[PDB]
Amino acid sequence: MREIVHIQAGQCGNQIGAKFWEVISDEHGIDPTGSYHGDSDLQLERINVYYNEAAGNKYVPRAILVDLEPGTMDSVRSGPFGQIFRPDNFVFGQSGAGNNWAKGHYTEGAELVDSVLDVVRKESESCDCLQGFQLTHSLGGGTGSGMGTLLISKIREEYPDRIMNTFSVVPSPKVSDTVVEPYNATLSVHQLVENTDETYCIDNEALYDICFRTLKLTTPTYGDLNHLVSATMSGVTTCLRFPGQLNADLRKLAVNMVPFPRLHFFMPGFAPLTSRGSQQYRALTVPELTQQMFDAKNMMAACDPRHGRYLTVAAVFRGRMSMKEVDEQMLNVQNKNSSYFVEWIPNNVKTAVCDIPPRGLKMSATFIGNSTAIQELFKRISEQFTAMFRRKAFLHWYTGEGMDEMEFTEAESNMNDLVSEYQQYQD
Amino acid sequence: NRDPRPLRDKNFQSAIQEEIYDYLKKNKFDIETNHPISIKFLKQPTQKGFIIIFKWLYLRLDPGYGFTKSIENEIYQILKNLRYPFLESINKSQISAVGGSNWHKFLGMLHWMVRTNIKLDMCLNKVDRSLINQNTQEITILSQPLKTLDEQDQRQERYELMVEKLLIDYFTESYKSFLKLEDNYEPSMQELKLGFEKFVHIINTDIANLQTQNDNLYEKYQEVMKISQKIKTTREKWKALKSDSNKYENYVN
Amino acid sequence: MSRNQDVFPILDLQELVICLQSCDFALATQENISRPTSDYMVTLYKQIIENFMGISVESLLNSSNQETGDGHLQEENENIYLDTLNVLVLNKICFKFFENIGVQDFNMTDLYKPEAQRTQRLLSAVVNYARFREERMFDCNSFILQMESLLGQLRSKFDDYNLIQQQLKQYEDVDGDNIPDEQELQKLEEQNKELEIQLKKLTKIQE
Amino acid sequence: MRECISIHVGQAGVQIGNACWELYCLEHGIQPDGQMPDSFNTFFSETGAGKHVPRAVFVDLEPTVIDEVRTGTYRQLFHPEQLITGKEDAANNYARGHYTIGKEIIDLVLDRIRKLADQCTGLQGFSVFHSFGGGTGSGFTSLLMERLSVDYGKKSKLEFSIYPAPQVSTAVVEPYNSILTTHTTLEHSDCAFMVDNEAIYDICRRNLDIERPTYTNLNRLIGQIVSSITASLRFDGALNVDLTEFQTNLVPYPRAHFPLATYAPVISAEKAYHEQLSVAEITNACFEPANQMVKCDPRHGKYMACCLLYRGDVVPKDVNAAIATIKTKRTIQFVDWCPTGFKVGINYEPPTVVPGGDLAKVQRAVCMLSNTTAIAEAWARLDHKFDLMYAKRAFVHWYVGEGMEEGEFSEAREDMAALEKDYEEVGVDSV
Amino acid sequence: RRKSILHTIRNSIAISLGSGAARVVNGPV
Ligand SMILES: CC(=O)O[C@H]1C(=O)[C@@]2(C)[C@H]([C@H](OC(=O)c3ccccc3)[C@]3(O)C[C@H](OC(=O)[C@H](O)[C@@H](NC(=O)c4ccccc4)c4ccccc4)C(C)=C1C3(C)C)[C@]1(OC(C)=O)CO[C@@H]1C[C@@H]2O
Ligand SMILES: Nc1nc2c(ncn2[C@@H]2O[C@H](COP(=O)(O)OP(=O)(O)OP(=O)(O)O)[C@@H](O)[C@H]2O)c(=O)[nH]1
Ligand SMILES: Nc1nc2c(ncn2[C@@H]2O[C@H](COP(=O)(O)OP(=O)(O)O)[C@@H](O)[C@H]2O)c(=O)[nH]1
Ligand SMILES: [Mg+2]
Repeated sequence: MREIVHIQAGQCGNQIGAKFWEVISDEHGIDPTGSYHGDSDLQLERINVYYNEAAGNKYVPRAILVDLEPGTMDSVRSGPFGQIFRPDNFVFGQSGAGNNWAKGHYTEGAELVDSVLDVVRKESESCDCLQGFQLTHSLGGGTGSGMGTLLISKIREEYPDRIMNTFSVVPSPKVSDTVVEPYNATLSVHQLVENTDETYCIDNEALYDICFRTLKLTTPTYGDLNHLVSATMSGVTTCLRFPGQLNADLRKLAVNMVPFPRLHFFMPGFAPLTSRGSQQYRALTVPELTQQMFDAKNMMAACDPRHGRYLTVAAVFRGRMSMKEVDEQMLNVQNKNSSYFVEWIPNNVKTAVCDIPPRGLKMSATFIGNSTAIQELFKRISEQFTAMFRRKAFLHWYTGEGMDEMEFTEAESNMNDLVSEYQQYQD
Repeated sequence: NRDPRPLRDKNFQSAIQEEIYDYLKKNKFDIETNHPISIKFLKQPTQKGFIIIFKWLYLRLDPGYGFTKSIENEIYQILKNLRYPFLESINKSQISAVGGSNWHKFLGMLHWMVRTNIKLDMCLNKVDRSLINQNTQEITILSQPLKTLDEQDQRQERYELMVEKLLIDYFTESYKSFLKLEDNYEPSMQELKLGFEKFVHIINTDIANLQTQNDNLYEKYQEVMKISQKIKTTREKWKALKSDSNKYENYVN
Repeated sequence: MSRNQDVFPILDLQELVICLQSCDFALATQENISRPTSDYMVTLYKQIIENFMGISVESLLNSSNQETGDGHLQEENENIYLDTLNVLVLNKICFKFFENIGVQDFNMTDLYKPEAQRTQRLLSAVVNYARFREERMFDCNSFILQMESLLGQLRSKFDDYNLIQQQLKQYEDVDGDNIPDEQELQKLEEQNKELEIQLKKLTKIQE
Repeated sequence: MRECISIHVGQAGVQIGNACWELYCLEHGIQPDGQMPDSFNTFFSETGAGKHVPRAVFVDLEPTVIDEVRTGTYRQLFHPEQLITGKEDAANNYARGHYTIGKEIIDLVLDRIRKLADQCTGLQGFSVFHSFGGGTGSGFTSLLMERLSVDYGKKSKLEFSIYPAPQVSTAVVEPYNSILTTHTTLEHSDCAFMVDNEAIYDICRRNLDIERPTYTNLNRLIGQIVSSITASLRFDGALNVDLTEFQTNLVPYPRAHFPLATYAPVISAEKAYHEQLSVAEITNACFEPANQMVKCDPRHGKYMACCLLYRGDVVPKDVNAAIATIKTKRTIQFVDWCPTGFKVGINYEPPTVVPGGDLAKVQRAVCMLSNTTAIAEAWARLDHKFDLMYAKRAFVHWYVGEGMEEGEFSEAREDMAALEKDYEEVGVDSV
Repeated sequence: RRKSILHTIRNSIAISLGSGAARVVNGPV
């Protein structure tokens, strides 16, 4: 089969992964004790993708919960679905990273990175045919970005063949909760470019706006944002777990979208999302889902797709729909907005259809778009970084922690080069 | 700044193909890199062929530099550190895909490579030729006469430099002998002794020439003093006789 | 990347620094090698290439450049041409020396993108060569003393020749302003004889 | 004693074959578990207990669709060894299907196909079902066709492919794989009947009066066409044409072996009840340009050869009258060097109706297979969609890194640069 | 620079806390 190892670092990654495991456990009919209780034979036909079996007919997730501080970990341990994990997989430090890329990457992270490399190696040898790794983290933190980049590098030099799929919470300009975000983000992008095959860029501001306008929530806490990100994660790999007319796995999706090795920064999105009030009036139809796909407000990255041409698009549907409908929808979307799609790639959109809809739904859909405009999301960072680095602000921390000075210049240069790469194909 | 070379031209492009192929063939590329080359192959490039050509073409610049994985990044770093001026018009992704339309520039880039190689050889031998000068020309400076203190100082400096060069060569030979787990300074000692004997012979010849010149100058100085005394006496006598003749002519006329 | 086994052992940095300062260098300080940079490393290449065999970089660079730096042709890219030639020939001469001392993995990135490990290995090779050269100089200082004595004797001979020439050039006269010779004396004698004949004829007429 | 072997490469082929085997099992009266409550000898071989096992081989590089076959209503129809699966799909990669992933399953599929061919006494050909647009359907089909042409160079091989549509294609790298599979669908094939998804969508929207066509309807219609082709070996009739005479009738030149398919009457229920089907009108509808299966207009091309398989009770004189009527019509233009362009076979067993299907019971039907130059207009379309990618070497790095050499792209395109002329030089008159 | 190497060596003579060179076979041959 196709088994994916799931890794998450930092408080953000731990919480997002906890919500993801809760979502897909409810999808697969698994109680917190691990005993199956669903009423569908199709839930366990391929449950081994996420759940490893054990005696008593119990299923334990393939999760590698890692952090440098046992706080959020001990929060998730006592949670509603916290017992489901393997207690050996709970790996933890004692001194937090303190929002340092150097501490989470070089010194504090190194003492623990072997204790997670051995665990992930054991998990990968415990499965049949590894498809890839699934990583959840954030680029603005200290343990998140640094430890995620360290693990990314170690896996790539240890598992070059498999695929590297990661979900990164890129920092946003407006919603800021840290004064050293640009440094860590710039340092993390360096490793993400050259050591990952596809990365989904996520901003907290975009999720907040989606909760404000689409869902029309009053006070959207972190639970709602992590719920949305978990829904996107499950939608990406729904093709592996369930049958359908068209089946697209991670390698298929990558070869569809990724045109060049260094252009793998995708904007994710989900549909249909509606507030609980207007959720009885509108009727679900494929053209409406495809229209909601390309709405500039439904994006999960704080950047406007209208500012640059799309490179490629992937659409993963769920339900029972005639495929003429969806294929004509994509043709209409492409030709009506022909200035938003590049000219030297005909048929930018790749479609997949899964037969089993989400529980409590008749129809759903996930959008993954590789577009040039994402370069905007980078220049802003490369401004702030520079706007600090010219004055050598806050450097002494990293430098005394063990980071050479030239590394910051190299990271800024590579960020600029990737911005130029994306802008090059825009015109 | 923009690109002034007409890479988009057609006859120019064919001419570039021509001398690039001639240079590539005359260095036995097909045997040393075991890859056949044709005009058609350079017309339609490929990833492996372009990478191999660039690798061979750069190894002629820095033979001690070794390649590794991540070929595109290595090529970009090489292009940067070669002090290349037109790099702002190139991008990493274009390097990753040589064969596209951007190839209309990329092949010309290789051309400059070849040109440097050509320029390189005009430099290369001359470096040895420089040492060749130190082997011969300075010796000629030691075999020429001296007529001023500056010339003698220059000759002494040249002799000291030659002695230092001989000592450095002997030390290098001894170090090379000692590198291979051995202690055999006998050839180095013999070379140093031969160089010292040659320097001593040159110094003796120069000293003999200087002594002969000094003796000739002293003899000429004595002769010049005698001739100056005689000339002063003759000039005084001639002036007195001319004055007497002028006075007598004035009195008689 | 090229790599070879070295006969000399790996040596740590601090006594390397102090001995490099003691022997001939002054820029080989602790922080200079502790922080690898292009400019300092290439300058160190310069001081060593002027050290061990004692001819300047600029002379060699100009003497390899003049044929392309002059007016053979008007094409504009001559300056970048010559700059690339400069960096490549520096690479190439450094490669000659480093293969002469047992290093066959040295390259151009060593000049312009140095790192601690390879630079310190090169410095260990440098110090072993410097110590062996110092031992050779201590053994062959007799030749240096003989050369110094020969130079002193040559200087004394040159001073004697200059003094002799100055003494020779101390003779001058109205007839013979180019130092006295036989021709000036003969001309003066002929003029005096003619004047004396005229005076004698005048005296005989007036007798 | 005739036999026919059917091969199904994963995504399109497995589903098309599932529809085909539904249709065959209904045709021969067999129950869907294989027990039967002659004609079936071509497709189904019997055992001692009365069970009939089909001569089918199901292949894929991912096991999900086969697992649907392995657990659907036909899990007992197949012998569990012809259901062959891989571990990871080719993932739209031609090199993965052909070079890297395919070669670990190619040995098993050849072994099983040889085992199946051993039981055949007079095997006539291979009915290979695949798709030009994917990774498995291009690469693995190319590798399998190479192996078969090496091992079975005499027997005919028929490919029933799914050519990518001009506009509604569902893959970013589809032109690459479609161009790459041409070298192996050109020389190692006998009669590859092209099919486009867009044309069958249009046919379902117009003739069948349905605007929500899933893949099931297209698979059912393709199964109907292939059953109409193979009906000559299963039932008697006034005129029967086997695969060898079929090729000798259609294909005029070795490289001009890309026929164009059409079926009639593709009609709904109410229209069938109100209409009164006649041989002349179904024959004319076979020539209707919007009824073709490839999005090309036959008016722009000249028909090379045509064969008509009349299923159901039809009298030959009516067929001759319809042929004369078609020849009199000036919209259908043939080529000068082919005076007699119509070859006709008639079978006495009318088409079956699948319960829950969309095609009503018709006492008669007709399948048209026409070799013509109009199909050339299809090729050029992909020759555009290929170029706009290869002009920038867009996705080449995804194939070169899997075992492919970049030049093999251009060479494949070069083959089209020849093949077009093979539909153009012969298009010119003799003088 | 007029600082002659031979003259400087003679003046210095008339290891700087070191040793007279070394030669050891490398283990990782
Ligand atoms: C009767 C019915 O339709 O129930 C729905 C529902 O009413 C609607 C309106 C739901 C509802 O969603 C929301 O209002 C919402 C709230 C916060 C954040 C996002 C959405 C629902 O909450 C969403 C929830 O949907 C699911 O459970 C999905 O399958 C989803 N599951 C979870 O998120 C989940 C989390 C924890 C435990 C169990 C399930 C999912 C989707 C894709 C992949 C995996 C899981 C359910 C049942 C409903 C409500 C409760 C009203 C809608 O959302 C979803 C995600 O389907 C809003 O528009 C859709 C359409 C649905 O019809
Ligand atoms: N007519 C028809 N075509 C189908 C059907 N299923 C898939 N296809 C075709 O398959 C094409 C997409 O190819 P893929 O999804 O990559 O499947 P594949 O060709 O086997 O390649 P892989 O996914 O690597 O196995 C589409 O363009 C469809 O035309 C079907 O049921 N009927
Ligand atoms: N999307 C999302 N973002 C979060 C969540 N929690 C924290 N963040 C953001 O992630 C950034 C990094 O914070 P943190 O997780 O403490 O960094 P770490 O120490 O490296 O793990 C902060 O700026 C937060 O705004 C969460 O639950 N969801
Ligand atoms: Mg497939």
